[PDB]
Amino acid sequence: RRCCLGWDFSTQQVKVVAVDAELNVFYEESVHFDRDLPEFGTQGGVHVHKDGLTVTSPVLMWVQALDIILEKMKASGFDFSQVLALSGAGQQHGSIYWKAGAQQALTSLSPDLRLHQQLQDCFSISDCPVWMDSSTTAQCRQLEAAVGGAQALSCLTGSRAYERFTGNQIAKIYQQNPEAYSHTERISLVSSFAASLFLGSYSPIDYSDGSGMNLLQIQDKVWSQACLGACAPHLEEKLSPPVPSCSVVGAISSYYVQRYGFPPGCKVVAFTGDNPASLAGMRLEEGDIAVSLGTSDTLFLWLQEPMPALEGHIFCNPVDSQHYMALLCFKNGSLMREKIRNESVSRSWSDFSKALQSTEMGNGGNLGFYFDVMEITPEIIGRHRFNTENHKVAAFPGDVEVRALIEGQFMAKRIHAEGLGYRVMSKTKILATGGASHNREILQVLADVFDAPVYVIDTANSACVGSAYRAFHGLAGGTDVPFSEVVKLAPNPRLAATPSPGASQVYEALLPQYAKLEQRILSQ
Ligand SMILES: O=C(CO)[C@@H](O)[C@H](O)CF
Repeated sequence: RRCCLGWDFSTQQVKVVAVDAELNVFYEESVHFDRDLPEFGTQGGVHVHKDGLTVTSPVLMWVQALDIILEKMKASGFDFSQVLALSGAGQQHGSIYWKAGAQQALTSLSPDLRLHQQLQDCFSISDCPVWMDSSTTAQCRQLEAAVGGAQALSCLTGSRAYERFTGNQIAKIYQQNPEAYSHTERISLVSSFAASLFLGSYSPIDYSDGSGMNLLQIQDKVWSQACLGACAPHLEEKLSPPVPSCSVVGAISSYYVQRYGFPPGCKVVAFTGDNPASLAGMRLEEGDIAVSLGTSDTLFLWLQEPMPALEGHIFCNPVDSQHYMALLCFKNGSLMREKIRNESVSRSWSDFSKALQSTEMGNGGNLGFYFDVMEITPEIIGRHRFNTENHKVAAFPGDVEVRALIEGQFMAKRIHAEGLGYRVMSKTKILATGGASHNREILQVLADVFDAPVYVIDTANSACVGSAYRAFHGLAGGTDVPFSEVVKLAPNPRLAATPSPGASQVYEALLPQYAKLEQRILSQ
């Protein structure tokens, strides 16, 4: 049983899966930060600072967690001699600042000691900013002004300036702690930091996670000189050139060979971000989209031809370096669905389903926008309801309300995805995951709106699994072969719904009416 390992250096834990060559997951293990390393005093794996905006994690907690998990695997009897290759994912945006002289410690690791003990003094910043940090608003505004505005930055990097994006965090560290910045020889993302631990030398950053920094020119796949210069000095030499995601960055360090019994030929495939790795785990191809339903709803799009905007995030594609992917986040998700269920259908998901069954596609032309909290895609708040003559109304009947919510939420996902360059194709598959993916009637509206089949998939280990798939892709030929042909044998998702007859005719007319009403609300 030969295998690849798929790692996930996440906010709350370090996780690993072992996938065999038939692409079956046969082993999983994890180390949970608060529970297993309580000495760091984290909550949710992070430290929220007094200001309520600065959010960090101690770098050495992530190092120590890797030591614990490898020893936990050993103690369970995991056969490391069977590992042909490995890759992994990192929580996006988060950064590691390596102190001058740290690569000498990485390259001289002794198998008799743990990583934590040997890399103890290798970091110029002990508390790493993570994806939850929102303390860099001034750096965001300065970065945008320096390059010609929010739209100019997005065209260049796939996103306007976001507080959590790495370049804004590097700028804040350079401004507030210039001494630590001057003593930093290398800056890694969580993904490339974790790859560096397995190599025993610095890994480059990949194109895909490299796209979550407001630094990489996504088109030319080179660092933007204007973005680098607007954040901190000598930054390019600290980052090193970025590489295609399907790159063998080196063999595993002899440290792991001697300490754990990994074979010396075990290959380390470039790590990537957790969202890009989940896209690989979900096996999205051209024309596909995944809908992650939850407290926030997240759209994962494949993009051949990107159109960066003031909303969403375009990244270089992890499984096809010539194309792209995008994330679109919706703040009004499951709480909004639960509130409408409670108000209109007697707190019953069954009556919620029956309201969708008992109403026609297009809802008689009744359209609704439901934003009890300020929405981000787009920036609107309030509930806004319109009847078949496009007149604003105060309320709908209960059943109409349920369909207006579900049908509007899915039409918005389609409209905002097309704003970034996405187009439904004859090959299109829609993948759905999360709480609301357990409701057939909700998934039917989704199938009708996009005029494409919907499949349900469990994604709890999507980043791990996607990483093991990418490791297998590197062994099966890398850039010489399509990722999709390597993973064709992986488990297929179950088909949940297919568009009803006439759905295309209904939504071809209704989608432009919904988009016009959205623009009407934004302007007024
Ligand atoms: O900030 C995010 C995406 O831009 C998150 O999904 C982090 O990757 C979670 F770790």
